[PDB]
Parts: sequence; C-alpha cells; structure tokens
Amino acid sequence: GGHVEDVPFSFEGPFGTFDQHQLQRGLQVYTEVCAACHGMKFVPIRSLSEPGGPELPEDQVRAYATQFTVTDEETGEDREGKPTDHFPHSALENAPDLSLMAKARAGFHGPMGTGISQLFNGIGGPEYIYSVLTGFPEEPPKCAEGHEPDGFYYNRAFQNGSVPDTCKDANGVKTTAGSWIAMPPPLMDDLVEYADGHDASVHAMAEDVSAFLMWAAEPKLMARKQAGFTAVMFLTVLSVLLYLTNKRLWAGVK
Amino acid sequence: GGHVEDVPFSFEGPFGTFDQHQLQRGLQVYTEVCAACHGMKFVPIRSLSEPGGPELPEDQVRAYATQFTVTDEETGEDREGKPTDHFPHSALENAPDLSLMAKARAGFHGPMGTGISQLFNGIGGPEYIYSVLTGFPEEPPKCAEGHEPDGFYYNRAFQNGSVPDTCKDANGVKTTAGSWIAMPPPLMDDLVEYADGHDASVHAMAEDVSAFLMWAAEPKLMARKQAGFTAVMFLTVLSVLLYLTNKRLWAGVK
Amino acid sequence: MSGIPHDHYEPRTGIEKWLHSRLPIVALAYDTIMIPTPRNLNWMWIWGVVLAFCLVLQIVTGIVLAMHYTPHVDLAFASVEHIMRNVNGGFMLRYLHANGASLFFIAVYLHIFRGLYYGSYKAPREVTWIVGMLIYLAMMATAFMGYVLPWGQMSFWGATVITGLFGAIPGIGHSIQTWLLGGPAVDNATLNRFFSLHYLLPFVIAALVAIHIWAFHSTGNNNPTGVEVRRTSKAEAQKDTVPFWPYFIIKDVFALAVVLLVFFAIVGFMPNYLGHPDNYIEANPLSTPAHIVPEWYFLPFYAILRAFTADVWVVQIANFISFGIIDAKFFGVLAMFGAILVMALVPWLDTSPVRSGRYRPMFKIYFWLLAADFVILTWVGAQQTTFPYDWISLIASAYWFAYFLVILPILGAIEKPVAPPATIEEDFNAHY
Amino acid sequence: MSGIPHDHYEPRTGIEKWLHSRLPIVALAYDTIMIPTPRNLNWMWIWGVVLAFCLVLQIVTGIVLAMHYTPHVDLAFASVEHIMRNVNGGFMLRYLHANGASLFFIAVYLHIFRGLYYGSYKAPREVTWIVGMLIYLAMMATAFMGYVLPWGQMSFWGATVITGLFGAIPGIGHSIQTWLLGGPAVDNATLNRFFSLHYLLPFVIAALVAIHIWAFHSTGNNNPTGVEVRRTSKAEAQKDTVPFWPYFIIKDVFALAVVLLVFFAIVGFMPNYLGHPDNYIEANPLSTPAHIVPEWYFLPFYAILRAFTADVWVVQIANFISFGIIDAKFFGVLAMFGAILVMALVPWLDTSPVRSGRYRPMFKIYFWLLAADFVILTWVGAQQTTFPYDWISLIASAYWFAYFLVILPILGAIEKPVAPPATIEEDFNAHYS
Amino acid sequence: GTRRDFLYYATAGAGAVATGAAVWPLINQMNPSADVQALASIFVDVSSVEPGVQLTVKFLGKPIFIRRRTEADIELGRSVQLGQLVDTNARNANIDAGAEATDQNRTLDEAGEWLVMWGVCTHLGCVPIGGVSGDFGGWFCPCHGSHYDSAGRIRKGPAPENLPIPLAKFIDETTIQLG
Amino acid sequence: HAGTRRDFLYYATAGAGAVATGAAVWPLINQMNPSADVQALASIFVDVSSVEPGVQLTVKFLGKPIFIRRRTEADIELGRSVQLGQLVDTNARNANIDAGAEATDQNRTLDEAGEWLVMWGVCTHLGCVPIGGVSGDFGGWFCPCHGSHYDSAGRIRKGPAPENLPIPLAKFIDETTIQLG
Amino acid sequence: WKYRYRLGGFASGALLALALAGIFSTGNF
Amino acid sequence: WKYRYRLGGFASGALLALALAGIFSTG
Ligand code: HEM
Ligand code: HEM
Ligand code: HEM
Ligand code: HEM
Ligand code: FES
Ligand code: FES
Repeated sequence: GGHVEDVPFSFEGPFGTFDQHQLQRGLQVYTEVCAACHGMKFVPIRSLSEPGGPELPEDQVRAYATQFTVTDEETGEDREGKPTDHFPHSALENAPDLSLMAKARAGFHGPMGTGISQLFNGIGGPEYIYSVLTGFPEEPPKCAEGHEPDGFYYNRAFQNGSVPDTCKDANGVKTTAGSWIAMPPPLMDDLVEYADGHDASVHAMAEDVSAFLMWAAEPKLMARKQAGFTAVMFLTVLSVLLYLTNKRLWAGVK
Repeated sequence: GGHVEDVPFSFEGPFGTFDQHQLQRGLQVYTEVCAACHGMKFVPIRSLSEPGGPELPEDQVRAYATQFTVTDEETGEDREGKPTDHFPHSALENAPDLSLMAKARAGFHGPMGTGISQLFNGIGGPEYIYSVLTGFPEEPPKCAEGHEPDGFYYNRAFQNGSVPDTCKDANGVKTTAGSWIAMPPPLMDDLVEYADGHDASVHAMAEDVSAFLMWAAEPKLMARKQAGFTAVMFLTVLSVLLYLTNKRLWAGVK
Repeated sequence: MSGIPHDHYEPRTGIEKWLHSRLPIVALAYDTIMIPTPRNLNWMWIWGVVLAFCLVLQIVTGIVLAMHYTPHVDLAFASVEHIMRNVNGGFMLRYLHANGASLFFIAVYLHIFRGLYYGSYKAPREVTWIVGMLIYLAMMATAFMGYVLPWGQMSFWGATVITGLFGAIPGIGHSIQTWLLGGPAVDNATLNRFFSLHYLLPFVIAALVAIHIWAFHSTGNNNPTGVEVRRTSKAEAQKDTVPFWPYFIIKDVFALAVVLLVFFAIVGFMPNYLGHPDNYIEANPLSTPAHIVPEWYFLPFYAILRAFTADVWVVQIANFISFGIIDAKFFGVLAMFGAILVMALVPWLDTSPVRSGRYRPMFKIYFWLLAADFVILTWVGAQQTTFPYDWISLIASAYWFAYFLVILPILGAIEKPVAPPATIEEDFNAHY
Repeated sequence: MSGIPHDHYEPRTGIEKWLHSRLPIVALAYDTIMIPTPRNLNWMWIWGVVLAFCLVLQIVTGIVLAMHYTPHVDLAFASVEHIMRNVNGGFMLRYLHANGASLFFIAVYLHIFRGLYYGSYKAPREVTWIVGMLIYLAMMATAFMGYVLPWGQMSFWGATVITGLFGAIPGIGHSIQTWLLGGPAVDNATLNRFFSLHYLLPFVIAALVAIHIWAFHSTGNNNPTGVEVRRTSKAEAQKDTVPFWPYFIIKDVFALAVVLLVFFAIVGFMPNYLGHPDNYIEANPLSTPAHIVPEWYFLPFYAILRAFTADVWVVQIANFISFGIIDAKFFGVLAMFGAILVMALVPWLDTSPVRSGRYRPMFKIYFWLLAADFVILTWVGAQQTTFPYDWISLIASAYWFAYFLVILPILGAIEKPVAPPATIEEDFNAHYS
Repeated sequence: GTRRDFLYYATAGAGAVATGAAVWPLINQMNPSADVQALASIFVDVSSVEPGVQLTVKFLGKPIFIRRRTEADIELGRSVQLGQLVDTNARNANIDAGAEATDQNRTLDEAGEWLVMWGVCTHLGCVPIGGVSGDFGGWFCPCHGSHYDSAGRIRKGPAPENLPIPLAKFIDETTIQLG
Repeated sequence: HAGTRRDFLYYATAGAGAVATGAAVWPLINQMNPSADVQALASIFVDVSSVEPGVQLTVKFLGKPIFIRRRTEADIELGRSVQLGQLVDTNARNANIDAGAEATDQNRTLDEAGEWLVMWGVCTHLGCVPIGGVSGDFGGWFCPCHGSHYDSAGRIRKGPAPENLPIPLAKFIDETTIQLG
Repeated sequence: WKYRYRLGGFASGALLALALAGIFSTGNF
Repeated sequence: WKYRYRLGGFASGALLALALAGIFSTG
C-alpha cells in the first residue's frame, strides 16, 4: 500500500517498547469488533499472559479462553476453549488471518525501487493496518458516483481491490488513490467502551488495535531488541580489544 | 503369537508367488466379513489393480470403491469412495487395523530364544492369522466352565487374552493352550459363496484371507523376490570374475 | 609445504612427541596456521575468513532449526511459527539463519570481485578459482532450496518458476522437471526432497572449502602487487612475508568482529528489511502474488533471464538459425546460465600476462564498469519489465557478456601496462 | 608417511604435470592407494573395506529415504508405509537401510575382535584404537536414533527406556533427561530432534573414518605375526610387502562381492528376520508391548544393564558405601557404559610386550572365552530376567570386566610367549613355499 | 598373453553393470510415486456464473480458469488478425491440432461468452493476474511480464504459447464438465 | 614490568572472546529445553462408576498413563499381609497424603475403605508401563522392559526399580468419579 | 588387433551379467 | 610472581563484556 500514514508507535526505534495498556485496548478492540470476521490461527491464547505482551493474569486468560469453544481432537466435539488452544480461524472465509498481517504488509516503498524509504521508516505494517482502518472516506471518489460495485467499499489505502472502469485508465492505470475493498468500514466512534475511560474514537481504536496486531505478529520484539543490544555490546568491547591487539602486534612489523 | 499350524501357502520360499484367484477370494471374504469391524487404513484402494496383487480391472476397482462413504479430506462433505482413497479405519474401536497384521505377528519361536525356528519357518504371520480364525473350538476348555469372562470367547491360538483365576496355575501361569479373545468366531461353514464353486469351508476361507492379508502387508513381495534374484545373479558373476582375477594376480607372487 | 622456505613443526612436549610419532595432526595444523603470508595484504583479504564464519553459522543454526521444523506442506509454515514463537531463542536463531544467507552472499560477492581485480584466478591459481566456482554453485542451490522450506507464497511460486526452468530444455526438459517435482506440480514431494538436499549440500560445500584451502596453500596467496614471494631463501622469504598466525589471524578476526557488529545490529533491530513480507503469507497454489521478486542475491541472474524477450534481435536470430529449437524461453535460460559459465572461464579468457589489475590502466575502467553493472543488474531485477527497464536490463546483460567474451581477450593483446614493484618488500616499505 | 620405503608419485601426462604443479591431489590419492602392505594378511583384514562400504550404503539410502520420510508423530509411520508402498523401489531402499545397519554392526564386531586378537591396539597404534572407539560410539548413537524414526511400538518404548537412563544419573540426570526429551515424556520434540541428529551423525562417522585411515597410514598396518615390516631398505621392505593396489584391493573387493551376495540374499528373501515384529504396530504411549527387546547389536550391553540389581552383593556394597547414591539403577547404567569404556582402555591394560596373540599360548584361551562371552551376552539379553538367566547374565557380565581389568594385566607378567618368526617374508614363505 | 587383459576387462565389466544397476534406483525413486500417478485422472463438474468475472478451480495441483467475458471482450471487434499473434495455434484439447488461434476456436461456446483455460502461464508456470490486466486486455503474468489478450493468447513477453484450453464441455447450460 | 601490558591486553582480549563465545553457545543448548510443553498444569476427572471390581482403567495425563483399579478382596488381603520391613521401598509415595508416610496399603489408597488405588502407570526404573492383570510373582504388575515386580499396592518387590509406583493428587470428589491434575 | 581383446572382454563381462539376470527373471530355476 | 597479569587480564576482559553488555542494555 502506497502513501500509508506514518503513525508514531511506541515500539518503533531500537529503544521502542510496547505499551501494555495500549495492547490491552487493542485486544479489546479485536475481541469486540475484528474477531467477528477475522481469526488468528497461529497465536496461542496463553501468550496473553506472557511477558512483553498484554501480560494479563492467568485467571483472566482462562476466563477469556472460555468464551471460545473448539472441536477438540479427542472429543471430536465442541469443547470450551482452554489457554493451550490457539485463537480460532477466520469465521468469514473471505477474511484474511491476522496472526502475521503486521509483518505481511509493506507501507513504505522506494524511492525508485532503492528500498531507502523502508530503511528509515521500517516495513510499515501496523501503519498500513491503521491506514486501512482509517481509510474509508465519507464519500466515494465520484468518478463512479452511480457506477461503483455493490458488495465492496472504497478505501483510500487499499491497493489490491477492484476498480470501476470509469475510474480506471488505459492511458494510465487508475485515477483513484485507493480501490474497493470487501471489508465493510469496521469502526465507529465509541463503538468499544474502554473501561479505563480512554479515548474511544476511531483514530484511537485504530492505533490501539494496530499495536495489538503488531504484538500478535512479533510477540518477542522486546527480547529481540534486548538480545540485539547485548550482542552489539559484546562485539563492541571485543572489537576494541582486537583493534588494540592488532595495533600492538603489527607495530613490531612496523 | 501362539504356536501355529504350518500352512503351506503358495507365496512361501524364494520361488513362491501369490495366487491371484486366492487373493480375489480372500478379498471377497474380507469385504463380506472383516470390513464390518477391521480397517485397512494404510492400503490404497487402487492397489487392487496393481500387478502381482488381485489385479482387478480398473472399472471394477472403481465400482468397488464407490461402496464406501468417505468424508472428503478437503471438502468436508461425505461422498462415495474413489480408487485414490484408502480403505476405511476400523469401525469397531478396539478392532486392530489389518493393513500390517501379517507382519506384526510372529508364529514361530526359539528354540531357547535362538531364533532358528523363524530362520527355517519364517515369521509365520499368515499362519498365526489362520490359526486364530481356525482356533475357536465348539466348546470351552473343561476347566472353569463357571468362570468364562462375559463378552469374550476362548481361542486356542490367542496368547494375549485374559484367563480365569481358576485356569491360572499358582505361579500366575496359564494352564490353557489358548486364551479368551474379544473377537467372536467370525467364520462359519459356507458363510461366503465363491462364485466359481470353490470350497467355502472355514479352512478355505481362513486360508484365503490369510493370503489376502499377506498381500495387504506386502504388495511388492513379488518384486522383492525378483530384485533378490537379479542382485544375486550380478554379485555371483562379479564374485567369480573377481576371484579369478585375484587368483591370477596372487599367483604372480608365490 | 607451500614451497616458501619455512621452518617445519618440531614437537617438544612429551605428549607432542608421543602424538607426532603416531599421527601428525599437530604438524598439519601448524603448517596450516604458520604459512608465510605476503606482508602487504589489504582489507580485501578478510572475506575468506568471513566466508568460513558464514558457513559455520549457517550449519550450526540449520542443525538447530532442523530439530523443530517439519518438512510437510501442512506443517512447514506452522512449524516455522512454532520456532518464532515457542522455542527458547528461536526467533533469534531463525533471524540469524535467514540473514546469515545474505551475509554469506555479500561476503562471496566481495571475495569474487577481489579475485577478479587482483587477478587471483591467473596461473598457477586456476584450480582454486574452479573450486571456488563449484563452491558458489553449491551455495546457490543450497540457498534456493532453503528458501523453499518456509512454504510461504514466495517459497511456493519461486519453487514453481525455478523448477519450470528445467522444463525449458528442449526434448528432455519435461522429464527433468517432473523428476525434480516428483509430479506434475510443486507439492509435498518437492518440499520433502528439497529439505533433504538443503540438509546435505552444506557438507558438500564444506568438503569443497577444504579442497579450496588446500589449493591456495599449494600455490601460496596472491597479493595486491601480483608479484610472487621470493622462493630463493628463508632470508628473502621473511622479508616478503610474515607468518599467518598471529599477524593475519588477528587482523582477520578483528575485521570479522567489526563486520558482525553490524550483522547482529541488523538481526536485532531490522531483521525483516532484506526479506519479503509476502512470504509471511501461506502458500496458495491458486493465486500468485503481484510482487514476484527473488531474494536479492539471485536478482542479477533473474535480470539476465528477463532481458531476453522474443523481440530481442539476437533471440530472433538464434530462433531462426536453430529452426525453432531455441526460443526466447530457452534463450533466456541459456543466457542466465551463460552468465555464470563465462565467469568460470575467466582464467583462460584473460590473455594478459600482467597479474594485478592495479598496473593495468585500461583494465581498471572495464572492471569498475563490471562492478557497477553488477549493481545495475541487481537493481533492475527488482523493477517491472516496462520501458525503460527492458533497455537497461538488456544493455547491462550485454555488458556482462562483453566483458568476459570480448574485452578481456582484447586487452591482453593491446594494453600498455605499468611496471610492478621488484618485490613485496619494496611495496611494503614504500607504503610503510 | 608410514616410514616404509616406497616410490613417490610422478606425473606422467601433460595434464598430470599441469594439475600436480597446482594441487597434489593425484599424488595424495596415489600415495594412499600404493601403500606397501604386509604380504601375509589373512581374511580378517577384509572387514575395514566392508565397513567403508556399509557407511556409504547407509548414507546414500538414508539421503534417499529422507526425501520421502516425515519426522512428525502424526505422519512418520504413515510416511514409512508410503515409502514401502508407493515409492519406486522404496521397499528395497528401506530394507537395504534397515538390514544394512545390522551389516554395519557385524562388520564392526569382527573388526574389533580382529584387533583384540592380533594386538592391533598396541603401541604405536593406540591413536587408531581411540579413533575407532569414537567411531563406534557415534555408530551406536546413530543407529539408536535411526531406530526411533519409524515410530512403531518398539521405537517409542525403546526411546522411553533409553532416555530414562539419563534420568538415572544422580542430581543432574533429571535435567539431562528433560533436555534430551524436550519435555516430561517421549514426544514429537524427541522425534524431530532425533531425526536431525540421525542426519548429522553419519557425517561425523565419515569424518572420524578419514582420521582413522590416517591413523593407520602413519603407522602402517599390523599383520598376523605382529612383526613389523623392515624399514632398513627398499629391498627388505619389498621382500616383506606388496602394494595395496592391486593385490589387496582386489582381494578385499572380492570378499566384499561375497558378503554383499549374502546381504542381498537376506534383503531379497528374508528382510524381516532381524527386525522385531512389534514395530509394525503404531506407537501406543498408553500400552507397552509384552517384551521390549532392543535390536540385536545392543543386546550385550543391555544384558550388562539388566545383570545388576539391588539383590546383587556388589550392588549392596556400592549402595552402602555411597550412602545410597549408587542405587541399583545407576549402578547398572555405570556398568553398561563401563563395559564400553574398558574396551577403549585396552592399549594400557594389556601389559604384555608380545603383539600377536598367535604366539601367546595362555592369552588364546581367555580371548576365545571373551569371544564366546560376547555371544552369550547377546543371547542372554533377549531372554526374560528370571532364573537361570539372571545368573548367566551376571556371570557373563563379570567375565567381560575380568578380561580387561584383571586377566590382561596379569598375563603380561605371568605368560611365557612363543618366539615369532624373524620377519614377514619368512612367515609368507613358510605358508606359500 | 593378452588373455590376461581379456579377463581383467571382463571383471571390470561385471563391476560397472552391477554398479550401474545399483545407481539407477537411487535416481528412479525421485520419479512420480504411484499415488501421484493415480492423481493424473480426475472427474468433476462445475456450475454457473454472472458475466464479466472469472472463477477458479483446482485440478492436477494447478488452477483452471473459467471466465464469462464482457461485451467488450466477447467482441473486441474480433479485431486481432491471425497474422499479428505470437502463437497461431488454438492450443485447444477440444478441437483438432491444426486449429488456429482464432477467437471462436479459443472459446468453449458459439457466441464466445465462455472461455475455459489452465490458469498457468506458458512461460514458467505462474498464475496470470486477471480482471482486465495487461496491455492487451486479458491477463498479465507477474513473474516475468508476459501479456495475454482477452482470448488468452500470448501477445508480449517471454511466453511461447497461448494459454492451453483443457478438455471441457457443458453438461447443462448451467454447468461444465472437466473430466 | 614491560611485557606486562602486552600480556594483560592479550589475556583481556582472550577473556572478552571467551564471554562472547559463552553467550554464543548457550542458546544452542537452551533451545532443546522445553518450549510449548511447559504447559504441565491441567485438569481431568473420570467416571469411576464404570469400573467393576478386579478391573483396571487407564487415562492420559502429562503425556503418560494414570492407572485406576477397583481392587479385589484378595488384592486388599495380600496388600495388608506385607510387614513394612519386607519392602524394598518403605515410603508411601503419595502426593495427596503428606510426604514421609509409610507404605502400608493405607497411605497408598485413595479412599479409606481401601477399595481404590490410583497411580502413574509408569515403572520407576526407566518408565515402561508395568503390565497389570495380577501379573508378576507378587500378584500386582510386571515391568516388561527389565523384569521389575510390583505387588497389589503398587509397591516395588523385586528388580531394578528403586521405589513404589507414585500416586498423584487424586480425590474422588463424587461417589462415581475421581479428579486428577 | 589388441583393443578387441580389451573391449571384447568388457562387452563379454557386460552381456554375461545381464543375460543371467534375465534368465532368472523367467523364474523356473 | 608469574600469572600476576595473565589471570588478571583475562578476568578484566571477561567481566567488562559481562558488565557493559548487561547493565547499559538493561537500564
Ligand atoms: C550453506 C549453508 C546454508 C544456507 C546458505 C542456507 C540458506 C537458507 C535460507 C535462505 C533459508 C530460508 C530462511 C527464511 O527466509 O526463512 C533457510 C531455511 C532453512 N534452513 Fe538453511 N541454509 C544453510 C544451511 C542449513 C543446514 C545445514 C541446515 C540443516 C541442518 C539448514 C536448515 C534449514 C531449515 C530447517 C530451514 C527452514 C526453517 C527456517 O526457515 O528457519 N540450513 N536456509
Ligand atoms: C564457502 C565459501 C568460501 C570460502 C570459505 C573461501 C575461503 C577462502 C580463503 C580462506 C582464502 C584465503 C584468504 C583470502 O584470500 O581471503 C580464499 C582465497 C581465494 N578464494 Fe575463496 N572461499 C570461498 C569461496 C570462493 C569463491 C566463490 C571463489 C570464486 C569463484 C573463490 C576463489 C578464491 C580465490 C581465487 C582465492 C585466492 C587464492 C590465492 O590467493 O592464491 N573462493 N578463499
Ligand atoms: C551410520 C549410518 C546409519 C545408520 C547405522 C542408520 C541406522 C538406521 C536404522 C537402524 C534405522 C531404522 C530402520 C528400521 O528399522 O525401520 C534408520 C532409519 C532411518 N534412517 Fe538411518 N542410518 C544411518 C544413516 C542415515 C543417513 C545419513 C540418513 C539420511 C537422512 C538416514 C535416514 C534415515 C531415515 C529417514 C530413517 C527413517 C525411515 C526408515 O525407517 O527407513 N540414515 N536408520
Ligand atoms: C566406520 C567404521 C570403520 C571403518 C570404515 C574402518 C576402517 C578401517 C580400515 C579400512 C582399516 C584397514 C584395513 C583393516 O585393517 O581391516 C582399519 C584398520 C583398523 N581399525 Fe578401523 N574402521 C572402522 C571402525 C573401527 C573400530 C570400531 C575400531 C575399534 C575400536 C577400529 C580399529 C582399527 C584398528 C586397530 C585397525 C588396525 C590399524 C593398523 O593395523 O595399524 N576401527 N579400519
Ligand atoms: S512465469 Fe509467466 S511470464 Fe514468466
Ligand atoms: S523400565 Fe521398568 S523395569 Fe526397567
């Protein structure tokens, strides 16, 4: 997706970290809104209690898991969810699985195929998710004012969608910035009641759920950055000691 | 496996082969009798037309296949069986799958654990299968007539079964040659009509299924015999020419 | 050992003498580490040690990852997520193996272009060059089959396209393709055999590396001047050289450490930058993504493959004179392999008597054009096939072939070289 | 190389000039294959070549089988049936790999007992013996992990027993067992790591074999007299020796063409005889078979494991003196490994200066007792652990240790050897006059 | 005499056959296994759709396209003359092997409303992106940029051949057999 | 006092290389420790009212079998018959009772009537399932892998196993069930 | 001339191995 | 006396890697 909104997220940069409360807000948004259509087949429910995530108490995760029910391998029959289960598959077969969506999408491109924009801005995944959620305008582009598809909605961030031939170009390719997406506009202001009394605008919820889906895609981002710093420090010290050893040694060859 | 009757099956020994007619008879008996309980989950239905097996024509194998109902592994819908399907799993939950039973049982032992009896007689799996099927007497052992376990039947060949306390010797040792098996006596005289008018005695049917079950456990036994002979012939020729070469070389130094 | 005058190993400890009389393992190790090395080597000689590192890393991480991965088309992707998500350190181990393949191809492209510039392929070194080409071909196959294993969309459609190349071979090609696939399409038979071969080929690479080390020990190392070490005497050899341990071991380990500082920085803070987001989508045989782009180290060859469309004049000529036995498809496959073949033949295509390129004043121009051209080929590989990229990719491919097939044979017949130093000692002293 | 006077390689053709001046790989090949070898080697020297064949048979069949097998507990056994049933020649390729392991282990025991008889472990050959022991250890691990892969009943319960052995190790052992298993029980993590390690270790075996071959080129071969080849001159050396090519290559390749004729007869006509039929039953973690027997080449050590119980007096003593740290369980584990280690220590335990057992009239008796005892340990490992088999197992286990730890140290003091012939040439001319 | 090297080459001979026969099975095990060979024939029937859109169906590991074409794409003036195509064969299993690459020889129906194809690019096997993509209508292969027109005929790029039309026929006006 | 700075530097760079190696090696070992299977907490209960006297029942937990048996009169009789000093292991391995009790058929039964015995079906020698059906000379269970004998209380009587078959945390809770885990 | 003893050796060895494996494929001992 | 600097050097390098990789990354 081109021209994604560059949202500042707290996990960005080498010192960035997840806001646990933003993750819990995003979990609520997913559970109440997105989980009706989409699924997360690769996420174990128990991971909601583990460090660096929402870090919920295990009894809350157990209560949460009990809302699901699954065809258990040994019953062959519907059995209430346990923390060892994964999140269910997408209930709507049309709706993509979200377990990796924040890694499976690029928001930033080029310039001119060089990959430098991604080199400073990152891949742009949760920014793309946020841009799609925020991407439904009030009014179509008016190019197909009487002529747009019925089962689809114009979204200014989405690029893979259908286009009306009156919006399409042979000379170019496409007039409009976006395209038409099969997902209905999922968010509305105050749609989710944040028990914290936090801002429940479309903007706020879209950030919160994009941060949650980032954690869903990279639940060990925190440990990865910590290991990065540890390894960089070891190799910095060792590089300096090796440099001085090399200089002392080759000073003999002079 | 208990000590078997040494049935002279046609596939035994290096030159032994499967009789295609006996295989077809055994298939008929399995279809009419055993498939009520025992599966063959490792046997693909298309193997019924395979060279060196029953070699049924392909349309007849297709006709056969359609008698099964298969939950389609991609569609979820139930459908008629296809030659590309396997035989069903065991319908009765505690009935063992028969795909490998002719290899998963030994009929000959020792003496003194030396294994030489198996060296002359082979593993004896088909003879064990035949001995179980032929092993139900008309009445129990004279001991403990008041104590037979309900839902079980005495079989002369079976050695893994339960035994009444009254039939154990004080060391916890089995007095009876056989033991009680959960399998009811499956064969009965003329139970299956062979359309060619072949012998439909229990002995004939037990032999025919034992041969079919041997083929089910090793469909490529014929090809293995032939690979055996061809390798043995190459290594015989090569051995002789190497021996003469060695003799000519070493004659030159003494 | 190498034909440089040197001191042999001498056992002195009791255990050393007990062992040396039984198995001269310490003598071989000593000869290996003590080899007299030209004292004037610059930083381009580090890449052999970085390559050895990359091989060791990719093996050790692969063996560990193979304890958790499942080579079956219903569990492969899920088992990679299990590695990423449940295994202790599994996220880091996988990002290490995935980025380590990029580190490995970087270090071989710099190692190759060093050898091309300083003439390290020239006589007597043609054998170490050929073993290097076998190592490189084995790396290409190893990395491709490794990239099929996650069974994402890029894994599946790459496996499709690449096995399709063998189908392009006239007559027999369909047989080779169906033998590589195990069937009419990419499926579980393909994935399972590609797993086995990806496990196997790193050990093949290792045995080739052992032969490669033995070959350059048998000649001795080249150096930036291209003038050989004086073989006359210990006294002269010691002026041209210094022992590899410690001096160059410590130099190379220093360079390795500072290089891996950046490697671990990438693996920590941006491990997905070099990859493709689309391989986080499960393989779907019914729809190819709209971003079909090889891993980056294959892009020059993919660019050469794409450059030859049916309107290209040379393709039309070949199609005519072959009476249709060659077409744009097969021509593209032949060109994409010719690009590596012609580089393997460089020891015989370069007619020049002068070893090192720094004394070859015309050669410098065409070499730097080749290095830029290799960058261009990498970049055009990522672009679409529209104008102007069709022209750019065609011109770039033509320069790649013209360098080896025309420019190198001509230059050795017409170039007016500079005079190299009299000795390595002189060069070292002149620079201090 | 070996100290034996010999002709070096010279490159003949122009291409040999061109290559030899660049990479002396043809020189190394020649110098290996032309090694001057004692004229009097009997048929017990074939087994090294047969082992070098077994290693390749196992590698190439394994690599091929790994293209079709799946290392997952839901799929493994079914994938082995797919190999047997749908793959071209897959039944042969499987039986070749499975029986080829038995061929590999009978060839190593003949190679080992050859070395134990002719004193090929004695100085200067101690290094070759140690590398041989490392090879044998890697074979044992490789074959065990391979036998777990088909995931039948015997795969599962064998893996269960053998990972328990590490749980016997006091203190650390439960951690080691858990780290092996990847969990509290034998499970999919165990199968998947055992697959990766079964792939890795054959290359380790090969890399040790390269060193072992070096170990025997640096010393030169032993021979049935134990008398070394004369280094004094090329004339005397040639009187004691012939080049390995062609004479012994053709002799050993002939013997290999016979031992494979019988191997392919077994694989053709009776491939299941060495197998255990219960491994055609899928793994059932809730139901152990009526008799768990590890496959035949492990039985002598499994006999030594079962031989020691809390009823045994030396176990009671060890238990007492250790304050119960050495229970019978850990005692049996120590004994089972100690039986392999004490065979590794034989270069230092045999105090006798005479090399060939042929001239050691008392040693011959105890050697043939050891040879029979290894058979008894193999056979008794298959029997039930009841009377009299408990006694037979214990007495056999005792003799195994008594041979290496007592009889060999004592014989080198007490024995009165026969005098060997003066040189290999004399022995050869005595037989082939 | 020379009867020495007669024998030495005969023993060498028994060796190279025994080894040659040993090496072939290690190759032949990679050829299609009997299950994969069995999947080479399948029977199926598939139903109706609105015009201006395409379906997809799996067979033999690969997609079958079914497009019901627009008025602009059933007609296209039939403007493409047979002399301006790259590939002039119909590539059609339902007609003779001498058929030409003509609009009606490509379609399944008489009007040219129904076009059934393998969804497989004849270059190296990627799925051509549809809708009305590419510069000749029809499709665009994303892997190396081959362009197919509204009849699935190759117009530009590396591909040698028109998109092949499988053996297929209507059963009802609503449904079509593929096998 | 001159080559002291050289040696100090050369050993400091060796020590930093050692730490940088130790950290590089430990993850390759630690990856083999349990990963997802750390989920050892679970719960189950079983319908004990199925079981007739003399019948043995099995259920899975923690990847392993748990036995249940409705003991026979004779199984209780021979159970009590053992004097504590005859046992190889005198300690009643039962986590439900407090640790350090004595194995006397009273600390090894799930309810005070002595009817019910519950155990891991797992031989304490090397983990094989010991075969029940009043097998073994002692009329309890027989370990097929190494010939280890248990009596009708699950107490080790002969063979290489060190201790009595362990009893998990199990209480009937209902007159027709037992709860475990 | 000389080479047909070598090549005829090679061929004789070749055809004899094949022919005998063919004979046993008739299976009649 | 000997090893005055050898041992001391080794621990000085090892500890510095352990310290500066831990504390500054963690805090
Ligand atoms: C020459 C050395 C090697 C190279 C260049 C190489 C290359 C690769 C590449 C590029 C991938 C794809 C990673 C991704 O994008 O997700 C991969 C995956 C994989 N490699 Fe390797 N590899 C090497 C050695 C090995 C070895 C020896 C093994 C086995 C012991 C191995 C095991 C694996 C496995 C199991 C995967 C799939 C799981 C995963 O994605 O991590 N690798 N390899
Ligand atoms: C696994 C990958 C490889 C490894 C580990 C490796 C290793 C080495 C090492 C250690 C050296 C000596 C030090 C140096 O010159 O940097 C060397 C030199 C060399 N390598 Fe490689 N190499 C690899 C791949 C290649 C490739 C792909 C080529 C080219 C096709 C190549 C060709 C050469 C040449 C020409 C030399 C110079 C030899 C000399 O100076 O006499 N190698 N290599
Ligand atoms: C030292 C050499 C080797 C030995 C002694 C050995 C031993 C074994 C044994 C005993 C089995 C069990 C066979 C059975 O009873 O079904 C086995 C299975 C297996 N082996 Fe090996 N092996 C060796 C090398 C290899 C290699 C290099 C591979 C390559 C991956 C391999 C792949 C396999 C596979 C996939 C199985 C499981 C499928 C089967 O049962 O055939 N083996 N191995
Ligand atoms: C992979 C398995 C092995 C292979 C391929 C192998 C290979 C060889 C070969 C080719 C020879 C020379 C010919 C001969 O004496 O038979 C040899 C000799 C020898 N091997 Fe091994 N071997 C293996 C395992 C072992 C083992 C397990 C031991 C004992 C622990 C051992 C100890 C010896 C000894 C002592 C010699 C005689 C050395 C001498 O005469 O100087 N080897 N081996
Ligand atoms: S695969 Fe279709 S254009 Fe190349
Ligand atoms: S495993 Fe239980 S008796 Fe040994």
